[PDB]
Amino acid sequence: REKEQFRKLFIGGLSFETTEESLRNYYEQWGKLTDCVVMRDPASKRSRGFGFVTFSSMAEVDAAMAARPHSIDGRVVEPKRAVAREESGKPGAHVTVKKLFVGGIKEDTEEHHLRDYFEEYGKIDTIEIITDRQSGKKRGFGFVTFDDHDPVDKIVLQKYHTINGHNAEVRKALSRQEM
Amino acid sequence: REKEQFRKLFIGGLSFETTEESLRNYYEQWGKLTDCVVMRDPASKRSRGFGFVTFSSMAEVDAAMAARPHSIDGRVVEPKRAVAREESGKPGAHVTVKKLFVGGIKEDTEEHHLRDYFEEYGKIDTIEIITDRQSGKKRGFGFVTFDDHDPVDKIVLQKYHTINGHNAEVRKALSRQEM
DNA sequence: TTAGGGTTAGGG
DNA sequence: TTAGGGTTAGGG
Repeated sequence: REKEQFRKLFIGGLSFETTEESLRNYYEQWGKLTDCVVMRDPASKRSRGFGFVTFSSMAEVDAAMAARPHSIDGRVVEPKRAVAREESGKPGAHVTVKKLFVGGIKEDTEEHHLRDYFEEYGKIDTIEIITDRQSGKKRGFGFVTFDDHDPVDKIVLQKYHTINGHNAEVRKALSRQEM
Repeated sequence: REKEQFRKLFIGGLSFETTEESLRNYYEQWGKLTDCVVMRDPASKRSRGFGFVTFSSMAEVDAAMAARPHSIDGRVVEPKRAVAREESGKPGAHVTVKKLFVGGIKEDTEEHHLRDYFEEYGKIDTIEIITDRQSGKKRGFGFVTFDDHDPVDKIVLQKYHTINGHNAEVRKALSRQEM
């Protein structure tokens, strides 16, 4: 079994009335939780408006995310795969995006190669293989845009992927302003 | 005089036809350049669509920025105070925003203290001193929003500022998702 | 060398 | 202790 970090969801935008009890009761519909916490101001004990749930298996996490949208105590919340504390301070660590950078694919990787690899993770809206506008050559990287952020979030938990005969690398796609 | 880094403008969105010669001819309207470069791909020599100019003094940089918008070889460009290479990899290093975070101002700093200190850098739109919503207590930081990004860019070239008798710290303002 | 995009972070 | 905002990044 994977360690808890890979079975854990960040639950954003909680109603300030939601409690560990009501958060647990909601996410238990997809399986047993090994942890559940609503984060609170230590001084006032007021809710900070988010928390975490940790399922007993990866399959349970996926089932919960497959059943979005989630409404708890009368507010629609935003569950996300938990980004590890060690990523704090990295550009884009907590940005939610639908686009993935793929590097290391050299000059023989075409759009369909990326599609064949990534389509099992989720619905793909577009793929871009970057080329040099003057030489025409492939530049050895591309982007995959999904219809939802969750495939990106899951994919980037594994940095290195074997694609089209290459040791490729994935990164969450960041705009110029974010990089 | 100041080091070149503080006399330097990043010029974003260049026409791909702009050359060092045409970039220089444009910016020399405001003073003599000690440096001018159009950045290119090392393999193909295609323009990357940006460059730098460095003026002989800080006053000349200010004069150029006071004369925006700038159009060069038929394209409107975006000049920006240059962000040092050493900032690469920090969240928000290259963000362009009108809003400034001000920390370290404790519980006795009011809007007018920030207005009095910052108004010399440019036109101020709004000032917010942040308080705890329930208690009303000042939380020791605030935000200054200007009508343009350039005052922010200039201000954050100096991290530490004395404000209302405090050692304060300034940061470009980021959304929570970017931190 | 593996950060685009007509979206804009560094050569010498 | 110095990251807001009904704006959502961690305590045990």
